[PDB]
Amino acid sequence: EWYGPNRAKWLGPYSEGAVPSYLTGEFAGDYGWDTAGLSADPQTFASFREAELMHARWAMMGVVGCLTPEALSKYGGVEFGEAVWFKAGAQIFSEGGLDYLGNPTLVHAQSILAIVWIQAVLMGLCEGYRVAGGPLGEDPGDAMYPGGSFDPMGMADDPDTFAELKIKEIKNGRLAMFAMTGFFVQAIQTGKGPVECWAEHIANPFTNNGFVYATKFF
Amino acid sequence: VEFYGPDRALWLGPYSEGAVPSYLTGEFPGDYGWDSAGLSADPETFAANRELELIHARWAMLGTVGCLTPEALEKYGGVEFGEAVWFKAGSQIFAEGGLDYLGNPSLVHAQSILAICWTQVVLMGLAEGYRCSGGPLGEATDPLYPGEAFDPMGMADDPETFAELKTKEIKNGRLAMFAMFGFFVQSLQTGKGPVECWAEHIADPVANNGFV
Amino acid sequence: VEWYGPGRELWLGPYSSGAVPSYLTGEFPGDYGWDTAGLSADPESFRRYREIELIHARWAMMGTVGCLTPEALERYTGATFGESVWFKAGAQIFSDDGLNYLGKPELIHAQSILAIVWTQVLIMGFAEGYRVNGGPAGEGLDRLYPGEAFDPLGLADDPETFAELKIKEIKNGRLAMFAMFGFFVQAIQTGKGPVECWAEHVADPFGSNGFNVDQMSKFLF
Ligand code: CHL
Ligand code: CHL
Ligand SMILES: CC1=C[C@H](O)CC(C)(C)[C@H]1/C=C/C(C)=C/C=C/C(C)=C/C=C/C=C(C)/C=C/C=C(\CO)C(=O)CC1=C(C)C[C@@H](O)CC1(C)C
Ligand SMILES: CC1=C[C@H](O)CC(C)(C)[C@H]1/C=C/C(C)=C/C=C/C(C)=C/C=C/C=C(C)/C=C/C=C(\CO)C(=O)CC1=C(C)C[C@@H](O)CC1(C)C
Ligand SMILES: CC1=C[C@H](O)CC(C)(C)[C@H]1/C=C/C(C)=C/C=C/C(C)=C/C=C/C=C(C)/C=C/C=C(\CO)C(=O)CC1=C(C)C[C@@H](O)CC1(C)C
Ligand SMILES: CC1=C[C@H](O)CC(C)(C)[C@H]1/C=C/C(C)=C/C=C/C(C)=C/C=C/C=C(C)/C=C/C=C(\CO)C(=O)CC1=C(C)C[C@@H](O)CC1(C)C
Repeated sequence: EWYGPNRAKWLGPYSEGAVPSYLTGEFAGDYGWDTAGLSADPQTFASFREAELMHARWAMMGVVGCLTPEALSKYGGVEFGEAVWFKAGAQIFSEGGLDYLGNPTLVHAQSILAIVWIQAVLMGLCEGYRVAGGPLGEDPGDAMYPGGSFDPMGMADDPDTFAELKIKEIKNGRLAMFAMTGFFVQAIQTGKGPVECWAEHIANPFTNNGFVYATKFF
Repeated sequence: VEFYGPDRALWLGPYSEGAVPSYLTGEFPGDYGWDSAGLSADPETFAANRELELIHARWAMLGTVGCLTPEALEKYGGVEFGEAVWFKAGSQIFAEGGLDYLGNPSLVHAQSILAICWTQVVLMGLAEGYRCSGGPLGEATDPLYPGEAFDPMGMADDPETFAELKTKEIKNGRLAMFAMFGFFVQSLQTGKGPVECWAEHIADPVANNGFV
Repeated sequence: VEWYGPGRELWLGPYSSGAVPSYLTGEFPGDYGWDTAGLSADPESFRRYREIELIHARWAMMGTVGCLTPEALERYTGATFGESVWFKAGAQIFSDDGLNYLGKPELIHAQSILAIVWTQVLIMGFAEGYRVNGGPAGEGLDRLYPGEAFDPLGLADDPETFAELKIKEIKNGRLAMFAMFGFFVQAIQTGKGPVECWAEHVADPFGSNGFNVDQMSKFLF
């Protein structure tokens, strides 16, 4: 249903003729959606698949990282200095500092320069290991699905379940990317956090659509 | 022999040879040999780009006509619209009277943006699915030139005239795309409608221009 | 060698093995093996991108020099330009006296933006037509390294020195493109010239740095 000629395509019942010949339903999340022909070249196709999967995983991390602080502040009881994701970084420029979970005994960051440089070093090492191997492995996988050390629970030991989980991962990552773009556009237009916008919409949905701040494009 | 073949009209005139890529052999309409970024080297990517360009061209022609018509009708004709300006035309749905067609209170008289959007998405989704795969009005014989039900006047029954008309269509669509980019930039910069810009420029050209 | 072939220097150092595209074999200048997006997989698109990159590099080197020169001359010398800042230099044409070269009314002394625009479009149209086609300064020759009339000093005569000079040119051009992007971003965020930014930074490096409340409160204006 997710692989082969008889899979589920992007246009649904009207997919015949809209599926490129090079999208044969071999890789995860192949709905046949390529209208610009950007992935016609197999090498470019592989590079775009790697970029898409990295973006998907980063967005799945990001949606949770943007919703958890605001949810905890609003619905829970935590008292973060800046709950919304798009002003969280500005908390580093505060008298108290960047206190984790509002606790001054946790993290208590005071210098943005040290933060950015240690992050640069650590992420440089991590991304070098990701594309060329390192302490956690010699990059046996396609650089997208290493396994061995990044699959400690052994959930991908069966090829059928592996393919099913890859479909689930790519679909969840695409949904998270869509939601992250929604987060960006909501922050740009309304200037409010995703949790606040969601709570406002559940209150009077017919009056707080996106068709209120339609003026002033970006 | 002028818009097709090896001795075409090219995008640099006399300085074109040595800048026309080898994969642009002048087989398709509007082949001036302008591929400097190599974005259409792959024939499948080239076909996708051609489809995108033609759809954009037709949409831009429609948009140019539909952006010029209301403002021209208000300024010259006399018809009073809620917002004749093309980039202000969306906002009248949020007004008190609503979006009344041609200003007349008995035409359309739209009162809900949500209904408009949720009907347009359905109608255009069906139309776009029929374009890709066929439907009531055809079987999607050609992704760009289906013909038949979309050529009722029968003006494409001669291959020579068909090629000439395809060249005319693609050139007019490229001109309309350029004009729509101009409309967007004028709206961002000047903040006033294209008809107002044209009238002001015709009034005093030596001062009312882009360098103000 | 060091810049060409399999044993060249790559874009990730030790962690580059396995991230180098198979079509990047270290044949062309500046081949560090950085094509993660796979945009240059097609050889035709590859050489188009090489041409675009080299032209951008040369334009960016010229632009970096021409953006740093006037502001540096105004602050660190007695030059009196009307607007030494690079992103406010175009606005002098709308002033009372127009563009005055080095601030002297007697040099160029532009008054009409119309003559400037036509003359520039005509001259650059001929220049680019000659670049892509050939003309008074050469008919054949390479599209990126014509030489002959454009290499009067004869520096590019030894093939090894030619390759090394091409490496130097592409690296300097990439550095200048990075610097020009930095100029754009500083102009958008800080609103002050690159020389002013450099002076403010070397004054108080830890205080007047890029991590500022107002300088980061907006993304691209
Ligand atoms: C048969 C009907 C059917 C139709 C019409 C579609 C149509 C679509 N599917 Mg879909 N699907 C359909 C059945 C199915 N799909 C799927 C599974 C999927 C998936 C997994 C995905 C899609 C996606 C898409 C979209 C891809 C094209 C696009 O981005 O358009 C959008 C482009 C437009 C121009 C439409 C915009 C209309 C809008 C009203 C414009 C108005 C704009 C603003 C109001 C104002 C303008 C702003 C100004 C200021 C700049 C498109 C909406 C993809 C997607 O969601 O990407 C976004 C995607 O990933 N479909 C399945 C299960 C197999 C179906 C089963 O029947
Ligand atoms: C072994 C370690 C090593 C590492 C990790 C790198 C890594 C890099 N080299 Mg490099 N090199 C390394 C050794 C060497 N290099 C080179 C020669 C070169 C060259 C010639 C070039 C590179 C480039 C690069 C960069 C290309 C990828 C990129 O653009 O990241 C950046 C992408 C990111 C996602 C970084 C994000 C982290 C950053 C902290 C974000 C900042 C946070 C902001 C506050 C948030 C922004 C706010 C919002 C609005 C977005 C990358 C930083 C290229 C480059 O400089 O392009 C820019 C380039 O041209 N390298 C040599 C000589 C042979 C090395 C020798 O050992
Ligand atoms: C298919 C197809 C075929 C056609 O032929 C052509 C085509 C149509 C083009 C093509 C389609 C392609 C399409 C649709 C393109 C869309 C791509 C998109 C939208 C990608 C989105 C990426 C989203 C990301 C990575 C978000 C990460 C967020 C982070 C980072 O982790 C944080 O939140 C980090 C964070 C957190 C967690 C807490 C906060 O406080 C602070 C910050 C730093 C913000
Ligand atoms: C068929 C089917 C069968 C299967 O069995 C299950 C299935 C697969 C699920 C199912 C599939 C269903 C499918 C594919 C249907 C597709 C749905 C679509 C196309 C919905 C699109 C809706 C569009 C909307 C609301 C646009 C609103 C824009 C706003 C408001 O916010 C702006 O203000 C615009 C705006 C402005 C004006 C200023 C800018 O700055 C910011 C922005 C936001 C761009
Ligand atoms: C060739 C080439 C080779 C090189 O190697 C690389 C290269 C250089 C990159 C490459 C060159 C490519 C180039 C130049 C790209 C240029 C692209 C451009 C500018 C496309 C423009 C498209 C514009 C469009 C569709 C406008 C549609 C308008 C509508 C919608 O129909 C309405 O008005 C609808 C409307 C109306 C009618 C009434 C209003 O009230 C409300 C609204 C909704 C706005
Ligand atoms: C490698 C790679 C592999 C992956 O797989 C995919 C990938 C990541 C995408 C890809 C990477 C590619 C990357 C990084 C792209 C980056 C591109 C950039 C930043 C290019 C920058 C260009 C900068 C230029 C030309 C500046 C010219 C300035 C002028 C004009 O000369 C003036 O100053 C002129 C001037 C002067 C001199 C005085 C002023 O007063 C007035 C003005 C007119 C402004």
